[PDB]
Amino acid sequence: DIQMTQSPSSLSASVGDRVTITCQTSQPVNLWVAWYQQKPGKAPNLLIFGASTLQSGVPSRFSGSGAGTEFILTISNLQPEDFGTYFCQQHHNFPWTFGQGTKVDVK
Amino acid sequence: AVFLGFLGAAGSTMGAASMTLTVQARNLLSTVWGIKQLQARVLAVERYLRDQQLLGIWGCSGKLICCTNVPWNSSWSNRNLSEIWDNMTWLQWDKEISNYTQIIYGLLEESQNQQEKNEQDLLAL
Amino acid sequence: AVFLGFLGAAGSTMGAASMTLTVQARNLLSTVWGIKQLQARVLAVERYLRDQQLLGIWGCSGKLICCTNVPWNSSWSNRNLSEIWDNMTWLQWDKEISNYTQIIYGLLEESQNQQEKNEQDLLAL
Amino acid sequence: AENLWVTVYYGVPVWKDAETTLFCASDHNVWATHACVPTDPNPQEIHLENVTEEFNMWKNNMVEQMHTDIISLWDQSLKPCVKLTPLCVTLQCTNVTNNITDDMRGELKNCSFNMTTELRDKKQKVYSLFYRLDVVQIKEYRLINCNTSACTQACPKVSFEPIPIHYCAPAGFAILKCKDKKFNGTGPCPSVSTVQCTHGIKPVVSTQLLLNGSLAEEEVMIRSENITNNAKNILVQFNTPVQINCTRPNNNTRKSIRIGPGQAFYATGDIIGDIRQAHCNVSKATWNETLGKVVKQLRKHFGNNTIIRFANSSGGDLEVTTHSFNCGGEFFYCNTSGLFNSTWISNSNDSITLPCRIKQIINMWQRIGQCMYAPPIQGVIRCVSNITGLILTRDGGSTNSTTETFRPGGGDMRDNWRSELYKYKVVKIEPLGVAPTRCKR
Amino acid sequence: EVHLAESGGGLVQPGGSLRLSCAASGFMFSASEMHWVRQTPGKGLESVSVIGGSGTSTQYVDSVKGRFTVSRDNAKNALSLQMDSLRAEDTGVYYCARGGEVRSRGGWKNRVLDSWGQGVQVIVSP
Ligand SMILES: *[C@@H]1O[C@H](CO)[C@@H](O[C@@H]2O[C@H](CO)[C@@H](O[C@@H]3O[C@H](CO)[C@@H](O)[C@H](O[C@H]4O[C@H](CO)[C@@H](O)[C@H](O)[C@@H]4O[C@H]4O[C@H](CO)[C@@H](O)[C@H](O)[C@@H]4O)[C@@H]3O)[C@H](O)[C@H]2NC(C)=O)[C@H](O)[C@H]1NC(C)=O
Ligand SMILES: *[C@@H]1O[C@H](CO)[C@@H](O[C@@H]2O[C@H](CO)[C@@H](O[C@@H]3O[C@H](CO)[C@@H](O)[C@H](O)[C@@H]3O)[C@H](O)[C@H]2NC(C)=O)[C@H](O)[C@H]1NC(C)=O
Ligand SMILES: *[C@@H]1O[C@H](CO)[C@@H](O[C@@H]2O[C@H](CO)[C@@H](O)[C@H](O)[C@H]2NC(C)=O)[C@H](O)[C@H]1NC(C)=O
Ligand SMILES: *[C@@H]1O[C@H](CO)[C@@H](O[C@@H]2O[C@H](CO)[C@@H](O)[C@H](O)[C@H]2NC(C)=O)[C@H](O)[C@H]1NC(C)=O
Ligand SMILES: *[C@@H]1O[C@H](CO)[C@@H](O[C@@H]2O[C@H](CO)[C@@H](O)[C@H](O)[C@H]2NC(C)=O)[C@H](O)[C@H]1NC(C)=O
Ligand SMILES: *[C@@H]1O[C@H](CO)[C@@H](O[C@@H]2O[C@H](CO)[C@@H](O)[C@H](O)[C@H]2NC(C)=O)[C@H](O)[C@H]1NC(C)=O
Ligand SMILES: *[C@@H]1O[C@H](CO)[C@@H](O[C@@H]2O[C@H](CO)[C@@H](O)[C@H](O)[C@H]2NC(C)=O)[C@H](O)[C@H]1NC(C)=O
Ligand SMILES: *[C@@H]1O[C@H](CO)[C@@H](O[C@@H]2O[C@H](CO)[C@@H](O)[C@H](O)[C@H]2NC(C)=O)[C@H](O)[C@H]1NC(C)=O
Ligand SMILES: *[C@@H]1O[C@H](CO)[C@@H](O[C@@H]2O[C@H](CO)[C@@H](O)[C@H](O)[C@H]2NC(C)=O)[C@H](O)[C@H]1NC(C)=O
Ligand SMILES: *[C@@H]1O[C@H](CO)[C@@H](O[C@@H]2O[C@H](CO)[C@@H](O)[C@H](O)[C@H]2NC(C)=O)[C@H](O)[C@H]1NC(C)=O
Ligand SMILES: *[C@@H]1O[C@H](CO)[C@@H](O)[C@H](O)[C@H]1NC(C)=O
Ligand SMILES: *[C@@H]1O[C@H](CO)[C@@H](O)[C@H](O)[C@H]1NC(C)=O
Ligand SMILES: *[C@@H]1O[C@H](CO)[C@@H](O)[C@H](O)[C@H]1NC(C)=O
Ligand SMILES: *[C@@H]1O[C@H](CO)[C@@H](O)[C@H](O)[C@H]1NC(C)=O
Ligand SMILES: *[C@@H]1O[C@H](CO)[C@@H](O)[C@H](O)[C@H]1NC(C)=O
Repeated sequence: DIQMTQSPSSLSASVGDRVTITCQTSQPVNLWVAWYQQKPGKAPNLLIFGASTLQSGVPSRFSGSGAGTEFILTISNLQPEDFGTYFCQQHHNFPWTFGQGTKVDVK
Repeated sequence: AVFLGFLGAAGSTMGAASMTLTVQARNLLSTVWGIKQLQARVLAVERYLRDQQLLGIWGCSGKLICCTNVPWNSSWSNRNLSEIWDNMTWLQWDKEISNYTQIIYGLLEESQNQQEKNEQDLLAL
Repeated sequence: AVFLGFLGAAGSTMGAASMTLTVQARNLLSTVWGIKQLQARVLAVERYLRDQQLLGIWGCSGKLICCTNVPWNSSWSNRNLSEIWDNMTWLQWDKEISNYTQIIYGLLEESQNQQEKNEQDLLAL
Repeated sequence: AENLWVTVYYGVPVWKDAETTLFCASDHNVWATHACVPTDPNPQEIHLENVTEEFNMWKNNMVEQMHTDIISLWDQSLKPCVKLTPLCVTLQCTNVTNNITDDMRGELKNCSFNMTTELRDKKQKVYSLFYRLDVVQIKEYRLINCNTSACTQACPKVSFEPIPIHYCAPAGFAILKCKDKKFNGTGPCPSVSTVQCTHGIKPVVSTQLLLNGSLAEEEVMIRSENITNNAKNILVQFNTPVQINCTRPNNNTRKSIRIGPGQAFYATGDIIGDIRQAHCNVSKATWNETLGKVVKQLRKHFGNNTIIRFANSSGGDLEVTTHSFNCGGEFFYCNTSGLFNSTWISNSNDSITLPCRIKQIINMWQRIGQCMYAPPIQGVIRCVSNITGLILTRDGGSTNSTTETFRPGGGDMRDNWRSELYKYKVVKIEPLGVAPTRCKR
Repeated sequence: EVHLAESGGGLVQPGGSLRLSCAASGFMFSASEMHWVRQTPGKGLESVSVIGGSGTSTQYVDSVKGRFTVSRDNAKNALSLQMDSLRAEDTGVYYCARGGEVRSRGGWKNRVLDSWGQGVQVIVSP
């Protein structure tokens, strides 16, 4: 199974800060990586698919990039509603392995 | 980043890459060092004129997306449009069909003159 | 032998020679010795551009056999099509009518603009 | 059923490998920027998303083009300068014994000789100071180059300071740059971009050490065409630079002698004060840390339990045997023996001092029959530089012994250019293309 | 609007069995792949199982292989997960999600977990 690694494990940021989360795969998965967000007591919500494509309705502040075995999620303007647990998932081959989760909370 | 621009559509599919032909089209034209620069400049004009002549001879002068009359032979390629225009890149298609280039050029050249002759004949009446 | 090719149709009649204009059309474009080669290439490019501009001004851009609106004056030539298109060569005709070249060019040039103006007026409505 | 027909598309994004002639882009010097185009203040680069390219630093034509252009510029710069043809005369030389140390005994010779003047009738007796490496015994000495060729004196106004140069491709071509870190110069690069021109590259000339170069962004990198074969050099790129301070402390004095109508030869009149050897200083702890990183990286390719030895150079010409460079117009050759001297086994403020020898008759490139005379510089000289890479060569390498010894390399200057253009390639576009479509004309 | 509702969770002893149901509406159920995902307390997400549109293709992770069975009813637009020999590690929140086909900016088509359910709690304790 393809193993997914996230970094940083946790982070504290204030409103308006720029947040960067890195995700790594042991094997190439082309660019089939998706970034999801989870709030406490709520199911995951997709933000990014294809490693650079923004889901419809999501604010433009969220962006994704990368290549090879390294992908990056960037939140340019952190807002009160964006705090939570972010996950990176690979959907190139079964099983679709998730990351360990990056928890962004209020400083 | 400047992801979109000039050759930014190289990694995209043929259907998506066909929407931005103009950005590639524009840039095709533009003491010892001066000699080298002049020699380099002399070749670009020749290449551009060769491409323009080749386009014009087939009857697609002044057109970026021009279809023609010659039918497609199944021997050259068997893949259908379903897995070509949205499941393949231009580089892959060119690599696959780089062997069979000249025959279609000759067919287009011989087909254009027949249309010209027919148009003259119809206008004669 | 390679009897047919490029100028192979020089000795044939005008009707037969008009079928192979493309072979002539293609070839018009393509330390001390390098200077001479560069000069020759520059002159060839200039000649090709001059020919293309002259063709374009008359409205026959991107065409090998393009008829026009200027009528033929009987004073310039009296022979009919019966003894021309199958009883004469292009070299003989060019030799015969080398004198009366520029007037037809001017007539074509002044005729094209009137057609363009009329088309603009029609599209104005 | 398919009923497909041929369609022509102009402007298709397809490229192929090709070779062409690049031109200048730059912001009195040997590297003439007068004929070089100005550089755009805001260069544009376009990242190509989801594009993978093939790269091979050992087959780059840009290196050959740069070498040819540099040689041509060097040849052009020396054309309008005085030719020292009359200098080939019988010199009468003696040892200088005025305030010298033990190590600088016999290094300088005080030589007197006759010479021409502005008038072809008269002659003048003059004297000067020469280096032992420049005079060969025929008490009567002669210049080393007299029996090979007569070369020109470098004009004093031009400066040898390197200036950054950007290489730009012509219209219809493109330059692809690999932005993927940890890329070892050969293989598939998945992160690619298109750049109008190459970043600024200083044409620094040096041997055994890369000076004022570019630093790796991740860690120490090792590159080689065929690491198994010993005949191919190894290029090591550092992560952090090492400061090296070189200095010539002698107080030189310059005097002009008129050898003809509008022709002057510059000579070293006398030395003021004490005379001491020029030398360079390198930090010890930083060098030890850099060598630790280098051996750690080398263990990856040459086993985890092998012994890694650094030793002296084998031999050959002075240019290849010693660390040769130029500072402030003076050509230094330093003895890098204390640096590459150690052994490594798998498991404060002192500085290493390298003595150096100055030379005036120079053959910069590997050519015979064209030397160059460097006029003396007035006053003491000092400079500081960054060491950011090495050129290493493996000795032997047979399976009999498990000990690996590496020695300094150099000589060929193409390696200096290859260390900067390893992440660049040139391609030509093929806009025209043919496809199937459902139209009908 | 896509709607997914889970049910059938609760408390079970180790070694027991439990069936989780997921009712779907607002889209073509037969033409969409279905995913069962689990979130253990204090850990990240994990894809328990997947079933295809036709219901003939089913896949599971190694941790649940041979114990968890996924089935679908296209006529009722329903999804079912039967769990047997449940262990303490199986405790958590189970979500049913749809694998929707999306188009990237480059023109390539893949499937992502576009829509998820609210989730259902399953507690495997003595
Ligand atoms: C790596 O990079 C570093 C830094 O970029 C380089 O170190 C620099 O080297 C330059 C050149 O040696 C040096 O600039 C000189 O500084 C001297 C002291 O300030 C200046 O006196 C000198 O000016 C003279 O030379 C110029 C031509 O280079 C002339 O235009 C100028 O008029 C001066 O010449 C007069 O004076 C001389 C001596 O009296 C006389 O003979 C002449 O006729 C004329 O009257 C330069 O400006 C920098 O100071 C160095 N930087 C540092 C930090 O030390 C290093 O060299 C690079 N490495 C390599 C291998 O190139
Ligand atoms: C980035 O580019 C690469 C290739 O340039 C894209 O990979 C391609 O992904 C498609 C998925 O739609 C693959 O299609 C597959 O074709 C095979 C043919 O046998 C078929 O069996 C599969 O079911 C599937 O349809 C395609 O093969 C693959 N390309 C290669 C060379 O393997 C990638 O999708 C691009 N990135 C993104 C985010 O789209
Ligand atoms: C090099 O030799 C010359 C000539 O012998 C020296 O110049 C002489 O210096 C002495 C004393 O300094 C004077 O008395 C002479 O008149 C000088 N000769 C001439 C021709 O000017 C010069 O000093 C020597 N230089 C060194 C460094 O030893
Ligand atoms: C400069 O030229 C003079 C004159 O030729 C040299 O002095 C002569 O030297 C030769 C050989 O030693 C003698 O045979 C002559 O008798 C000398 N003539 C005079 C007038 O002295 C002088 O040696 C030359 N200078 C040098 C440095 O060699
Ligand atoms: C790298 O160098 C080695 C050593 O020369 C190459 O392997 C040799 O190849 C020659 C080719 O004829 C053989 O004769 C030798 O017996 C080989 N020696 C060993 C030790 O393998 C190797 O091929 C080179 N690498 C590449 C990619 O060509
Ligand atoms: C290189 O290091 C040597 C010492 O290893 C330095 O020598 C000293 O230089 C200073 C200059 O201010 C003198 O005051 C000392 O008396 C010198 N000591 C000795 C033992 O030589 C030398 O200056 C250094 N050079 C550079 C360019 O850093
Ligand atoms: C090379 O020269 C630089 C200065 O040009 C030296 O930098 C000095 O380092 C000492 C530490 O020994 C500091 O106390 C000084 O403040 C530094 N000077 C400056 C201007 O920053 C450097 O140490 C020298 N390198 C070696 C190996 O001696
Ligand atoms: C590297 O070190 C070795 C020895 O440590 C040097 O070999 C010496 O070379 C000189 C000049 O030829 C001889 O006079 C000595 O006898 C040699 N010593 C020994 C022990 O053989 C070698 O020259 C050094 N490298 C360089 C480039 O000088
Ligand atoms: C470079 O420096 C080394 C170290 O000083 C020189 O090696 C010494 O050479 C002398 C000869 O002049 C011998 O007497 C010493 O025994 C040598 N020492 C060692 C440790 O080998 C070397 O010769 C120098 N390079 C050159 C070209 O002279
Ligand atoms: C030697 O290396 C240091 C460190 O890389 C250089 O100092 C840097 O210079 C750049 C200028 O482009 C600055 O942007 C960095 O902030 C500097 N870093 C530090 C730590 O000072 C230094 O310029 C180099 N020396 C030479 C002569 O190139
Ligand atoms: C000059 O000194 C060197 C080294 O001491 C010696 O070999 C040479 O013979 C000397 N030449 C003289 C005194 O002419
Ligand atoms: C010039 O002289 C040196 C030493 O006397 C010698 O090594 C060299 O070969 C000579 N040059 C030629 C061209 O013979
Ligand atoms: C390092 O170079 C070798 C040379 O053959 C190549 O095979 C390898 O792919 C390179 N490493 C990377 C990470 O590309
Ligand atoms: C070198 O000598 C000149 C002339 O005496 C003097 O002005 C200068 O200060 C000296 N240089 C040094 C570094 O002492
Ligand atoms: C080389 O290193 C040895 C220690 O291994 C030391 O004894 C010797 O002096 C060094 N040589 C030089 C020239 O520094």
